[PDB]
Amino acid sequence: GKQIKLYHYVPLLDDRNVNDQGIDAAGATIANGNLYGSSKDIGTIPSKL
Amino acid sequence: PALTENGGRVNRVGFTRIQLIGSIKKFFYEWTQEAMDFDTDEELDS
Repeated sequence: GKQIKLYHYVPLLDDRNVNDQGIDAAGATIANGNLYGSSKDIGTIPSKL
Repeated sequence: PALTENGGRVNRVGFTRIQLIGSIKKFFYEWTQEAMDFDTDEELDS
C-alpha cells in the first residue's frame, strides 16, 4: 500500500500505560494498572507503593 | 453411348467447373504505474 505503521512501547509508570490489569495489595481489581502512574505526589505513592 | 459401323458425330459431351470463395476478418487492456507498484502481488504483471 501507501502507509507505514510503527510501534512505540510506553514505559511502566507513564500515565499512558492505561491497563485493565490492575490489583492493589488488598487484592481488589483496581483500574490503574500502572501502579501510581508517575503522579509525582508523595501524598499518593506511599499508599500506592 | 451407342455407335454404328458408319460412325460420325454421335456422342458429344461437355464439362464444367465450380467456384469457391472465402474471406479474412479481424482487444487491449491498460494499467497504471500506481496499480502495479502499490499492489500486494508483485507478480501481477505476469
